[PDB]
Amino acid sequence: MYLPTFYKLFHETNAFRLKRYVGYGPLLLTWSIWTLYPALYNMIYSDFIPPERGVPKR
Amino acid sequence: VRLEKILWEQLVNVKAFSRQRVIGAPSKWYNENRTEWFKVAQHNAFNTGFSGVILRALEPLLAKFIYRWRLDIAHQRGLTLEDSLLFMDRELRRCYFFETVARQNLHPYTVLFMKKRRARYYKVERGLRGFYVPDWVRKEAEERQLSETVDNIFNWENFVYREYMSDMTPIGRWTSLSKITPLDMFQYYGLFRNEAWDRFFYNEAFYESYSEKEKQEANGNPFGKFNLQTADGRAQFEKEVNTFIERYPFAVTKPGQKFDFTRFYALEDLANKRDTSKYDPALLESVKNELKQSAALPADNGANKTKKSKPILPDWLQPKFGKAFQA
Amino acid sequence: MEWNKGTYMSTSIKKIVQYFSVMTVSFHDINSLFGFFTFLTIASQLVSGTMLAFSLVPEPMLIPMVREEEDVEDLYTDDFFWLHERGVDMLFIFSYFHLFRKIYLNNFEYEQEAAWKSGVFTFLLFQVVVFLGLVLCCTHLSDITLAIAANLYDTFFAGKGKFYWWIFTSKELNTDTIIRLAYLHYVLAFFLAYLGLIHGVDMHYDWKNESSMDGLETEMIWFDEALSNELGAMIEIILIVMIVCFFMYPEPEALSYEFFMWGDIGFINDVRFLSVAPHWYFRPFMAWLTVCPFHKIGLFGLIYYFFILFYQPVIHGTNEQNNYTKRNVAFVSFFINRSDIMTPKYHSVEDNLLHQITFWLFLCSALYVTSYLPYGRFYNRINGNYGTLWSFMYIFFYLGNSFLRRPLITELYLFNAFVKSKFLKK
Amino acid sequence: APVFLKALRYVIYSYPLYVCYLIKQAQINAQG
Amino acid sequence: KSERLQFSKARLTDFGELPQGEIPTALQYDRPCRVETLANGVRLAVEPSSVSPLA
Amino acid sequence: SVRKAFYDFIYKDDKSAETYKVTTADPRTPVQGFRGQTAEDVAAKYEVTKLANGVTIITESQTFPSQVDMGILLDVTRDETNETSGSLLSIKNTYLKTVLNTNETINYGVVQQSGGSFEMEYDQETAYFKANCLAHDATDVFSMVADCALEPRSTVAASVGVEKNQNTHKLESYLKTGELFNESVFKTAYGLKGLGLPLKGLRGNVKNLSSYTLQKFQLENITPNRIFVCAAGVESHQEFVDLVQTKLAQIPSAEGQKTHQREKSEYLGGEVRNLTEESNVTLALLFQSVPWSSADIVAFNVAAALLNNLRLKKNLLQKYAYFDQAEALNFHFTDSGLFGLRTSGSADRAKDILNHSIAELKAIASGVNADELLTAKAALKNSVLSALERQTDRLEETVKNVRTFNKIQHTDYVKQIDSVTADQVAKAVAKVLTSNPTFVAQGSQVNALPTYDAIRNLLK
Ligand SMILES: CCCCCCCCCCCCCCCCCC(=O)OC[C@H](COP(=O)([O-])OCC(O)COP(=O)([O-])OC[C@@H](COC(=O)CCCCCCCCCCCCCCCCC)OC(=O)CCCCCCCCCCCCCCCCC)OC(=O)CCCCCCCCCCCCCCCCC
Ligand SMILES: CCCCCCCCCCCCCCCCCC(=O)OC[C@H](COP(=O)([O-])OCC(O)COP(=O)([O-])OC[C@@H](COC(=O)CCCCCCCCCCCCCCCCC)OC(=O)CCCCCCCCCCCCCCCCC)OC(=O)CCCCCCCCCCCCCCCCC
Ligand SMILES: CCCCCCCCCCCCCCCCCC(=O)OC[C@H](COP(=O)([O-])OCC[N+](C)(C)C)OC(=O)CCCCCCCCCCCCCCCCC
Ligand SMILES: CCCCCCCCCCCCCCCCCC(=O)OC[C@H](COP(=O)([O-])OCC[N+](C)(C)C)OC(=O)CCCCCCCCCCCCCCCCC
Ligand SMILES: CCCCCCCCCCCCCCCCCC(=O)OC[C@H](COP(=O)([O-])OCC[N+](C)(C)C)OC(=O)CCCCCCCCCCCCCCCCC
Ligand SMILES: CCCCCCCCCCCCCCCCCC(=O)OC[C@H](COP(=O)([O-])OCC[N+](C)(C)C)OC(=O)CCCCCCCCCCCCCCCCC
Ligand SMILES: COC1=C(OC)C(=O)C(C/C=C(/C)CC/C=C(/C)CC/C=C(\C)CC/C=C(\C)CC/C=C(\C)CC/C=C(/C)CC/C=C(/C)CCC=C(C)C)=C(C)C1=O
Ligand SMILES: COC1=C(OC)C(=O)C(C/C=C(\C)CC/C=C(\C)CC/C=C(/C)CC/C=C(\C)CC/C=C(/C)CC/C=C(\C)CC/C=C(\C)CCC=C(C)C)=C(C)C1=O
Ligand code: HEM
Ligand code: HEM
Repeated sequence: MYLPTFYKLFHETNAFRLKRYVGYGPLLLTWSIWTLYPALYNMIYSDFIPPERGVPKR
Repeated sequence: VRLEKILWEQLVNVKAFSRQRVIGAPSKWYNENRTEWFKVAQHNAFNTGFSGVILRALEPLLAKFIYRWRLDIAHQRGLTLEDSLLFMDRELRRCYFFETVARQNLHPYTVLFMKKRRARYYKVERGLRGFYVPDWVRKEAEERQLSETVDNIFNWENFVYREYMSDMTPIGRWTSLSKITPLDMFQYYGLFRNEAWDRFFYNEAFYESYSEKEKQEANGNPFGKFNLQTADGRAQFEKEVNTFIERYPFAVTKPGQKFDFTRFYALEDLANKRDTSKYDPALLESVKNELKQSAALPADNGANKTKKSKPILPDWLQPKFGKAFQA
Repeated sequence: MEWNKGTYMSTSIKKIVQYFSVMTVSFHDINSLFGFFTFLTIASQLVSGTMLAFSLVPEPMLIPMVREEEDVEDLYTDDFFWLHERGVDMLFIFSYFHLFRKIYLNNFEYEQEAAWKSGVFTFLLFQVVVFLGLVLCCTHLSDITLAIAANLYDTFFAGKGKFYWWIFTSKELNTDTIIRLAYLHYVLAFFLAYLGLIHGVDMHYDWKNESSMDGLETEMIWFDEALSNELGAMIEIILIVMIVCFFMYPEPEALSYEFFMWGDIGFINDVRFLSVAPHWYFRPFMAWLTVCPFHKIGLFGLIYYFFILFYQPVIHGTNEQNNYTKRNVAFVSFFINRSDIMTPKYHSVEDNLLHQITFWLFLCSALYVTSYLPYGRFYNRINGNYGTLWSFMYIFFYLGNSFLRRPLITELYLFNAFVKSKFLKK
Repeated sequence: APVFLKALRYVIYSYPLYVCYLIKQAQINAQG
Repeated sequence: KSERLQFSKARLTDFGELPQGEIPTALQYDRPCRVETLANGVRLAVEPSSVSPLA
Repeated sequence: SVRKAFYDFIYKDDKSAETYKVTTADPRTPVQGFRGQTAEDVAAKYEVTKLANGVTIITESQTFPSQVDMGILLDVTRDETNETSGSLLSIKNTYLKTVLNTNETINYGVVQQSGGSFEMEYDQETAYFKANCLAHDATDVFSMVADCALEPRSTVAASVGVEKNQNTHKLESYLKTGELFNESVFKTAYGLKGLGLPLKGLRGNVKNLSSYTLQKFQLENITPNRIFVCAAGVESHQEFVDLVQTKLAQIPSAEGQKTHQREKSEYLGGEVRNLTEESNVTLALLFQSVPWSSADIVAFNVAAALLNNLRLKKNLLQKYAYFDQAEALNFHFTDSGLFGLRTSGSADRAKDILNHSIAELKAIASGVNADELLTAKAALKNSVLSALERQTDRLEETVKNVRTFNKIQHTDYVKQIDSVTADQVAKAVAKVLTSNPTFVAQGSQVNALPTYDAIRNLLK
């Protein structure tokens, strides 16, 4: 007979609920990317992909 | 997802490493009595191996700073070690498990006397600090030896295990407190517990336990492996018992008297199959009577009873005396 | 929210008035009154800070001149500022004495959980407010504190995308940063009062002046019998503090720690980095940062200290299994021939001597940590003070490790004595 | 008894010692 | 018979339970049952049980 | 595998999966790649063996492979005293609570996850635990049943039982159940001692059902010679004998030791008349009929069947509109018995109800017709064989027959029923009528009823 420990049942149920809630993480990430897009652009093009070192002749 | 059959379990818990889960007959959670576990662990730590050798050398310091210290403080307070060990002040003051067990099983006096003994001292200490209990109270405190406190402690712990701790099944749980604080909000109970991951089922066989050899060895002679039949063994045993009595004043005898070894040997002979008439018949009768009395649970005589109350309404709440023919 | 069962007390005016008019307090000593002193200092801090707020203009370039000019033209303003500073000092003193007292009594039991954590959270918040307050001084000390806080905040984000800007704009004290931090300071300071009220309501569930369970059932009525004693003990401690400060601090002094507060942001650009030192209450954390030159490890040490301070009842408590929990032991397993160990039971406070020794080692380590500044100019080029490292490591070990608290040796020795006595007497 | 819990206990015990070792190495480096 | 002991637990090879496809031995046997159709369309089914005391 | 994990992560069917094909097949057709063997029933063989200590095991071979049923019977309410009255009720309300080997939670989960059932019941002279489960779970379920039946009651179990007994008493009083009335009937018949002791237990003693009283009751009653173990669906008797040996062999033999024993029962024909301001009046009239050992038990069962199925409905309920419900009660014990009627009707005209019940009861003593006897016998056969068809009930009555008589008599109930004749039933009922009546009345107008002597004269 199958007599799983209630510890295991709680762990599995919480793992499934965490799986369910992780699905909305990308949703909020997309919402915060659509919003504050200028901030994302500054972050992506300030630290990552740093500007080239050069100045105009004038 | 199932915790069993997870990739780690599949790779590790396999017959090759002898890490496979074994399913047997169902058994209760908390299968091991704590008192027995501590007895066996203490025997292994003190009377065996390098740890035993080290701890034997520390007997003087431990006796001075862990036993006589507590005893001196308790005697100053008019108490004994029982008052601090049978029921911890934590349990006595605020503990719902202890409260429920005591209500369901214990007679009120068993804890009322414990509380009143401390009330004696703390009605004076709080009023005026530095209170030293006078000699007359200290005498009744000193009368009881540790040999009865240990019996009470073992009885209580074994009862609690066999009746309550043996009928409990812990489960995965969230924060007990319904507090809005996020730190308390997301407390997770069930993981990081060895018992939670050691066995995923109530049918699993137990993989860690004390061997029968160790359990039987822990019930031998605490002082050491001697032979009370031979004179050489008895001499060493008596020497060790005498030094023990010196180290622990109120453990087995009053701090000014000496232990009666002949009575102890008579008790050992009567208890075990070994027998002989080397002891006086009076000694045997006294030992048997003492053994019977020590194992006798007190009972109520049903005598010297107070009067029960049958209250009645006062006179002013009752009709007047006169009563005439109604018509 | 079905998981949240409810609240212990409904903090309504009617019920609060009834509860405080019917409250009873058991007979106690001064050691168990540091909480009342902390609450009273919080109340005086609220009042004095409200008085100060009407004087402080949140513009950085006017705060020094405004403070200097409004102490003369207005009476009692400098008195309120001094009261605020000394109230912060005494609040830290009382809070830490309360923490030490509650650690001493082994209040990590389950029945103390609600009492303990609600308190620690308050303490945690009490830290944040203090930090914000420092920023309002607009001195070089405030500049350094803000810079360190901004770097710590930016540590979590690996220095990407200026996530700190919403509070620490440019990591410098300017009009925006000062305004935001001042308003947050005021709001959180007033929130501390409610947090303290909640903690005080929670802690009364199981309140004990000493670990030993006195059998007394009669108790004092709080309103005046206990309140008068609390006020009197506050008076006594204040007298002692006044005497100690009067004698330990001569009127004119040489080389004080306030000398780093000379520089005012904006007026003075150059900073004398040779003598950088915060107030004594934040001294231990700056000392830890100097001792641990690694940024991530220092931040982790701070976070671990605070959070392990929060989670004492869980690591060291009964855990609802009634001492049938099994620990993890490194070496004792070989000695006992067992993988795990049942938690020991007999861990009284007044009687046992190991508990007192370990607790006082921890307290003295904390005092030594706050005793001085490591002076990082050459604290590492010169082999650093070994005492500071020892004290920090003992603080880390004492908070979190259960072999220094609830040790197994006492239980094993007591069981050995029990077995020997029972065998002798059968 | 679980391997990972025992490893966590070992890490808890030994990490401060590793921090002390790192600090000592940092001091030796600072000597130059 | 699978083995000597009826109450054996050998087939329970999934943590004390049968695997997904397997079934208890007792359910591997079915009583005889014959179904026939008549000209009128009436369908007669019989599943005899000799040991039973009623019909 | 990877495919199963992927198709489970996204809730989509896996068409190529064999399990999906098996679980989504046409119900009108057989499964593609599976087919079960055909088997034929075999006769039932009974075997009884006594252990060294005194425990006796009954077993029945499997007629057709089905679920294994197991049971423990105890000769232990008749054996309770005033001090420990109601202990059996507490055990029943907490029959799953054990602490020595398995926990209440675990022994409930075993029943739940085994797919079987576990139950307890208790009569005046019997206490039966029965669990039915699958073969592979047989060992665990048997261990659970033995622990529940024979393990001493614990303090926690005692407290839970006290609470549940208080709830049960409140419910019984609130519903005015027929058992509450039968308790008064038994008290009148035999007095507060012995059989008259209520099955639910004295209400004033509920608080005293502590672990000490329960353990004393078990020690003075539960003995190895009073324990029976039964199984049904067992391939081999020896396997179950070994299973029982591993568990019940420890119990030291009680032979040669002072046993509690049972005092012989005494019958008294008292009367009870309760005023309750009830719109309806319930009466019961019972007489000492016969014990199990007698040969008229079949006759009394046939008489009860004739009353309930044919006579009581036709002559009492159908004809008269003030008869709410009439039923014949028939109880047999090792040394005593009680056969009679229980009729509930309108409170007013209770005298008419009493007279009609007496007349109907006396009608059987007057005689029984052939057609009525045949109809009653047919109904009795139908009921008994319906009970016997199910394995659990058949096993239970096998245990009861073995404990009453060393032989098994339930395999030939049809022969005994056929042997009954109208003359025998009439004579048995007529002889029983002469006994001292046991008359119980409840209702609004119980006071305005004939006296006990008047009732006896009417029966005479
Ligand atoms: C001083 C001047 C300024 C005053 C500002 C006042 C607030 C303004 C906004 C809201 C206005 C409407 C108020 C309606 C209240 C209705 C509920 C009520 O009265 O119940 C009694 C309630 C207690 O409820 P309970 O059921 O007993 O739960 C607590 C238990 O004791 C359980 O105890 P425990 O130990 O388990 O928990 C410990 C602690 C642990 O708590 C935490 O750790 C969490 C941190 C605290 C809460 C943070 C909230 C952040 C809100 C940001 C708002 C931004 C501005 C915009 C606002 C407009 C809306 C967006 O728990 C709490 O403190 C939780 C109680 C929260 C109290 C605040 C409730 C109101 C705000 C709710 C959200 C907005 C509602 C708007 C409704 C109207 C529509 C606009 O008591 C109070 O309200 C106490 C008032 C104290 C006032 C002092 C100043 C504090 C101001 C609030 C906190 C600010 C923190 C800093 C924020 C910084 C952001 C950057
Ligand atoms: C635009 C203008 C707007 C208007 C502006 C004006 C506003 C006026 C507000 C009027 C408030 C009326 C309050 C009524 C209650 C007062 C107490 C009472 O019953 O008096 C009888 C009492 C009779 O004498 P007694 O026989 O010796 O009894 C003394 C005991 O107090 C006798 O107490 P006990 O031992 O019998 O028991 C005390 C307590 C048992 O103990 C407790 O439970 C204590 C309370 C526990 C919870 C609270 C903890 C904190 C303590 C209270 C706060 C104290 C600090 C307040 C600070 C305010 C800001 C600075 O039991 C209770 O009485 C329970 C209720 C306590 C009062 C709360 C409920 C009623 C009032 C509030 C109802 C509405 C809800 C509030 C919000 C309303 C918002 C509109 O009268 C006095 O003794 C009065 C003495 C006054 C002179 C001495 C102090 C002078 C100040 C010196 C400092 C320098 C300034 C000089 C003055 C300058 C000019 C002002
Ligand atoms: C509105 C309702 C009422 C609300 C009440 C609210 C209550 C709030 C309670 C909290 C208050 C918080 C502030 C507490 C301040 C405590 C004091 C303090 O900080 O120190 C003050 C000051 C020190 O403050 P300071 O500002 O100089 O501190 C120096 C700066 N630090 C500390 C940072 C280095 O102490 C004193 O100087 C006071 C004592 C003066 C001397 C008098 C004592 C002499 C003792 C020796 C005499 C021996 C004589 C023997 C011979 C006799 C011969 C005749
Ligand atoms: C211990 C303290 C206790 C008391 C205080 C309690 C605090 C409770 C927690 C509050 C958190 C509030 C975070 C607000 C952050 C706003 C700024 C920001 O997002 O980055 C600015 C910065 C803006 O950069 P910037 O380059 O535009 O900055 C301006 C710089 N100048 C002036 C020079 C032009 O964002 C970034 O650079 C990062 C872009 C990230 C893009 C992807 C989205 C990530 C997720 C965003 C989540 C936002 C949630 C907001 C709502 C939160 C509600 C709770
Ligand atoms: C990740 C790690 C993060 C850090 C966490 C670490 C834990 C932090 C816990 C903090 C607890 C703080 C509790 C403070 C309680 C006390 C408050 C207080 O008093 O105010 C602070 C006080 C006041 O500080 P202060 O700054 O105002 O003045 C002291 C000035 N200095 C620093 C120069 C000394 O701080 C202290 O100095 C306290 C310790 C002083 C100890 C001096 C004792 C006498 C020494 C004599 C030496 C030997 C002479 C004779 C030799 C020969 C004979 C043997
Ligand atoms: C940035 C890198 C960070 C790396 C951090 C690594 C930390 C390692 C030490 C702590 C690990 C966690 C301890 C708790 C584990 C759960 C409880 C337990 O003991 O389970 C034992 C159990 C059972 O142990 P058992 O097998 O001994 O029990 C059976 C014993 N018999 C058979 C005798 C009965 O094993 C598991 O199933 C757990 C497997 C490990 C799961 C670990 C998950 C958390 C850590 C990884 C997080 C993700 C990191 C990603 C990094 C990415 C980098 C690019
Ligand atoms: C073990 O048992 C115990 C308890 O049981 C729970 C306890 O409660 C406690 C203590 C716990 C408590 C919560 C009670 C603390 C004890 C006492 C005596 C109270 C301390 C506080 C005070 C004396 C002040 C009381 C103040 C108030 C009620 C008002 C609160 C604030 C309000 C309404 C808003 C304030 C608004 C402001 C703008 C701040 C400025 C206010 C001013 C008056 C100054 C400026 C004014 C203006 C108008 C500009 C102890 C010690 C205990 O032993
Ligand atoms: C993340 O960013 C954020 C922050 O910064 C980081 C924040 O700070 C915050 C929170 C902060 C804020 C929104 C700013 C709030 C600031 C606060 C609370 C600071 C002020 C605190 C105080 C205690 C101020 C107290 C003030 C006083 C006592 C002044 C008293 C003055 C007066 C006039 C009182 C008398 C008058 C009245 C009561 C009005 C009644 C009516 C009259 C008198 C009528 C008179 C007229 C006639 C005709 C009769 C948030 C939410 C945030 O998101
Ligand atoms: C428990 C409550 C409070 C604490 C712990 C606290 C803490 C502090 C601290 C540590 C300082 C800096 C002192 C120094 O550097 O010497 C400070 C300054 C300040 N606080 Fe608070 N504070 C509290 C409440 C308040 C409140 C409620 C307000 C306003 C309503 C306030 C307003 C101010 C102001 C204006 C300053 C700067 C004054 C100046 O620079 O002249 N404080 N606070
Ligand atoms: C500003 C911060 C704090 C305030 C205002 C405060 C307030 C109080 C007060 C008034 C009491 C009652 C008086 C007393 O017990 O001495 C108390 C008790 C208590 N405090 Fe706090 N406290 C604070 C910080 C803390 C901290 C840091 C802790 C623990 C880390 C804590 C834990 C407790 C506990 C457990 C009690 C009850 C003691 C017992 O039951 O015997 N509190 N607190």
